[PDB]
Amino acid sequence: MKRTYQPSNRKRLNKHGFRSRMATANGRRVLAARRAKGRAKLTVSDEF
Amino acid sequence: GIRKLKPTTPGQRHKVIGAFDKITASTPEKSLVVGKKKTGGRNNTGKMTMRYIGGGHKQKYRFIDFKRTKDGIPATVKTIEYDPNRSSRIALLYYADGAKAYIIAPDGLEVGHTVMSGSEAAPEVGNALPLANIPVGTIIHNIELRPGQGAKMVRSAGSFAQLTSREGTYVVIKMPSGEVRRILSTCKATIGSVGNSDHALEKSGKAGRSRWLGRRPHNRGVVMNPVDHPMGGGEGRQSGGHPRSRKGLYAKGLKTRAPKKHSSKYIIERRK
RNA sequence: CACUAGGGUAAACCCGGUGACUGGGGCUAAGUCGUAACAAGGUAGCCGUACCGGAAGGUGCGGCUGGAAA
RNA sequence: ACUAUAGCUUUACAUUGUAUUGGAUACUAACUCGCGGCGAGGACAGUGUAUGGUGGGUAGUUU
RNA sequence: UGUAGGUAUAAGUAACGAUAAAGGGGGCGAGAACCCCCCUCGCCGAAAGACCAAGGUUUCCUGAUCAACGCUAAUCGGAUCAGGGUUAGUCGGGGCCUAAGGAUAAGCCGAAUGGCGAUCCGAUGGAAGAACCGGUUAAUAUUCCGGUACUGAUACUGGUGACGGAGAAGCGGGGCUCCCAAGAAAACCCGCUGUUACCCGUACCGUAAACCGACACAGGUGGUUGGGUUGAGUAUACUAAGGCGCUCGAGAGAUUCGCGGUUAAGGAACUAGGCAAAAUGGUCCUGUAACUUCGGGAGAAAGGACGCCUGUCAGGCCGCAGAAACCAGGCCCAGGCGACUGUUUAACAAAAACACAAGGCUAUGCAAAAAAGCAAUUUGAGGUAUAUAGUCUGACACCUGCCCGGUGCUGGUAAAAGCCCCAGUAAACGGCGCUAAGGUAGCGAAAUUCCUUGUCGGGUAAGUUCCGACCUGCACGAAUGGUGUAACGAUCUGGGCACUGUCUC
RNA sequence: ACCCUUGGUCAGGUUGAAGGUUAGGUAACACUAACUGGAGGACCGAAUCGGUAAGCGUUGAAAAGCUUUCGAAUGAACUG
Ligand SMILES: [K+]
Ligand SMILES: [K+]
Ligand SMILES: [K+]
Ligand SMILES: [K+]
Ligand SMILES: [K+]
Ligand SMILES: [K+]
Ligand SMILES: [K+]
Ligand SMILES: [K+]
Ligand SMILES: [K+]
Ligand SMILES: [Mg+2]
Ligand SMILES: [Mg+2]
Ligand SMILES: [Mg+2]
Ligand SMILES: [Mg+2]
Ligand SMILES: [Mg+2]
Ligand SMILES: [Mg+2]
Ligand SMILES: [Mg+2]
Ligand SMILES: [Mg+2]
Ligand SMILES: [Mg+2]
Ligand SMILES: [Mg+2]
Ligand SMILES: [Mg+2]
Ligand SMILES: [Mg+2]
Ligand SMILES: [Mg+2]
Ligand SMILES: [Mg+2]
Ligand SMILES: [Mg+2]
Ligand SMILES: [Mg+2]
Ligand SMILES: [Mg+2]
Ligand SMILES: [Mg+2]
Ligand SMILES: [Mg+2]
Ligand SMILES: [Mg+2]
Ligand SMILES: [Mg+2]
Ligand SMILES: [Mg+2]
Ligand SMILES: [Mg+2]
Ligand SMILES: [Mg+2]
Ligand SMILES: [Mg+2]
Ligand SMILES: [Mg+2]
Ligand SMILES: [Mg+2]
Ligand SMILES: [Mg+2]
Ligand SMILES: [Mg+2]
Ligand SMILES: [Mg+2]
Ligand SMILES: [Mg+2]
Ligand SMILES: [Mg+2]
Ligand SMILES: [Mg+2]
Ligand SMILES: [Mg+2]
Ligand SMILES: [Mg+2]
Ligand SMILES: [Mg+2]
Ligand SMILES: [Mg+2]
Ligand code: NA
Ligand code: NA
Ligand code: NA
Repeated sequence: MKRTYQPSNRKRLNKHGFRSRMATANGRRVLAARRAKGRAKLTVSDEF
Repeated sequence: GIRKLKPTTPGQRHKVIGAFDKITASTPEKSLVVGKKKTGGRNNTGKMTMRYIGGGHKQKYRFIDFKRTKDGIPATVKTIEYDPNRSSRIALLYYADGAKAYIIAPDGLEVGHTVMSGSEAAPEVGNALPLANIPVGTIIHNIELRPGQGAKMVRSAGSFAQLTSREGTYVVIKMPSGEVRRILSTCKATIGSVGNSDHALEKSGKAGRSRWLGRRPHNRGVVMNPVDHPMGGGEGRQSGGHPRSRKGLYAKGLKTRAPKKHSSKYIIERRK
């Protein structure tokens, strides 16, 4: 059967990418919280 | 005219469509058309503000000259054409100046005729005149509300209005709805009634034709749950109480025109 | 091996019968309810058509005199 | 059911002026709308404050 | 039913993941059912063969290794380690253009954060400036090489673009026609002899053991191609090319289960119910009823022929059987509901529920009513009363009675609304027993009837179900529509024929 | 789930609407017969989409499947 995750790199970057996060005040809030926690993977842009 | 379909299928048993007997051309004028995008009833925030809209055949918009400001320039009627955007047909005009325009096709206007706009124009079918220049008792359509703003009033297929009398700066006009009201005598109107009066005799026959025309199914309120509609709920069928909308607005005889609207000073008799 | 009377099969037709139940009609008496027509029969009568009434009937529209009174 | 409330509606004050004959009529200059200054309205309308109605549309609860 | 770690019990038990299948001979090795080579056998073959895209990311090739991983072992591997491997002026992309949408300018709105708002961004579309043939690697090739070519740079304001659907057609030897539901934008493009050729991708998997499903998982995954015989066919059966035998085996052949085959005589006696199975099935030629909205019903039903050889449909030949296997409608009579094709409870309900074409009522004269939003603004609609919106009814036919009393709806205080009163409105909600009116037509033991298996008739040997009637309708009834209705239904329900392991058993 | 923009897909067979032409017919239209035509939320049926009925599975191969059967299959279709 069809499962919930149907991968698309363009959609992944458009939805959760670094520039998508920086475009909004709440996205920058997410980035600041992740930096404060010390995540090695800031966004899905860091992954490969 | 109309064409009644023979009952070869159940979806065609009750189908009546137009005969398309007035159309003289099949291709629109390229410089006067543009592709039109659809809304699903969604506004600029993306939320569906109007229901039962969606899909349908792709359409192109035709530029209709509702203003007719080329006063004194004669024009020749070239073609009568189908317009997907309105119930009436449209007419292509060639001005002696070399311009082109589309107008609402009045009843009785034939390919090869001449039309004109402005005060000096003869009051013939298809001509656009200020109401001060139209003889009293003439059947008219495409009536301006403010001078220079373009025709707004009588535009649907088969509809017409009548100039009953004039009273100085205002004339008195009887509307398709039966309202009698005063219109500034500097506003423009076109002589004749809108064509395609057999448009009201057409029957879709099946649900697919409504889908082609771009309508989506409409659900009754009594077959919903109370959380969705005030008229929903109950075990088995129930009447739903007093008819009202999702926001509780009564649907039988409650008036919604603003009681202090200024235009009511120009409305002599009312009828809806 | 054809030909065929006769046999079986199916259908469909025609001719008859019977059937829970359900409708007119004729005749005889006269129980019941009214008085529609015959006199201008007490709202002149009748013809066609439509609607309606426990029933004769009533009313609308057009027609006729096979109607008085005038 | 109790109590509120969005919305709708009424009136007063502000925005808000002039003249005639007060209670209406008229005016244009506030204000509103249309066409590209001109036209159409007009002290109304809309908006703010206050106020009386209405209000399972929404909410908090009781039973 | 406390938490972490460790170890037990069930137990050497369930299970080792599609019943497409394996046998032998050699090789290598300490070790072989499984690795390598050969022969034979079997499976797919509109695929289980060959390609493009998404997605993955070195899984590709070679040498070492067999600890762990591989549902067994392994000398093998998509495993571990190391080395190697992807070559473009012409292929794909990007560079150029715009769609939905997004970000913005001038401006608008707004406690803040901000929300809007026409140029720019943005392909899934439009342009691209431009080839093939052959050979070659362990692993790349239109990229490397040999020919053959071509393309781009460089030094001597009206037209096009630019657009739909459907159908015909060009042993022996493209346009055309028809139709209504009327079929993007912008760039662009028209008219008015050398010397060079940049950047990114290129391996490998890709109906899958490499993607999405925790797995080397019987599922899901867009596009192209897809030989021969048979056929109407891309169905079906067999089979080339190519690819596979599905990563546990060997014996044995109890009970029992799963998937299949046959069955005397009977033939629905089974069961809630013919559930399941059986039966029907092709082409051509005859022949087709009630009813009907005149289209249908209809492939109704019911019959006949069919192979091979010879001769211009007849004569002959063979078999139990000539539609030959595979493939391939069961039919009829009569009811309820819903006109019909559709939609729905992803994962126990597909229906009589929803929708529907169509009817009515009500609102709305245009900054329309109405819907979102604090607002700006947007939808409605760039439509204009033959239009838009709210609401009920639900094709069609014949129709749709009485009530305005009740409840809704419409009219005529702070510093006038209302309320009253009167009038109206039932295809408004609602009612149809002292009253506002006391149920018209049509139906009726009904998807409604408690009593109740009501009573009578039919059907059966026997009928609480079914069909036709009756009417004291517990408690039908006219747009929360009444009564019918051809056609339609993986609907509910009754009776027949065919047929049968459903049953006697 | 619904919508918006831009693309793609639907073997094969059957039926035979409008319209047209030709004969008759009429004052003229109508109207009859043949040929043609190829419409349709039309029919049968692969791909495909869905999920009727039964069997199986129920520490499953699968946190919803498989086999047979069955609905739709030019459209209110399916799909990137
Ligand atoms: K509806
Ligand atoms: K409610
Ligand atoms: K006469
Ligand atoms: K316990
Ligand atoms: K390759
Ligand atoms: K037997
Ligand atoms: K029995
Ligand atoms: K019954
Ligand atoms: K698919
Ligand atoms: Mg419900
Ligand atoms: Mg009830
Ligand atoms: Mg008498
Ligand atoms: Mg008398
Ligand atoms: Mg009477
Ligand atoms: Mg509450
Ligand atoms: Mg609390
Ligand atoms: Mg426990
Ligand atoms: Mg045990
Ligand atoms: Mg297991
Ligand atoms: Mg076992
Ligand atoms: Mg393959
Ligand atoms: Mg390898
Ligand atoms: Mg090795
Ligand atoms: Mg092992
Ligand atoms: Mg390796
Ligand atoms: Mg651009
Ligand atoms: Mg290769
Ligand atoms: Mg798999
Ligand atoms: Mg193909
Ligand atoms: Mg083939
Ligand atoms: Mg096949
Ligand atoms: Mg037997
Ligand atoms: Mg029994
Ligand atoms: Mg069965
Ligand atoms: Mg149905
Ligand atoms: Mg259906
Ligand atoms: Mg379910
Ligand atoms: Mg189900
Ligand atoms: Mg209904
Ligand atoms: Mg109904
Ligand atoms: Mg029974
Ligand atoms: Mg009965
Ligand atoms: Mg009713
Ligand atoms: Mg169909
Ligand atoms: Mg299929
Ligand atoms: Mg089919
Ligand atoms: Na590929
Ligand atoms: Na890739
Ligand atoms: Na059977």
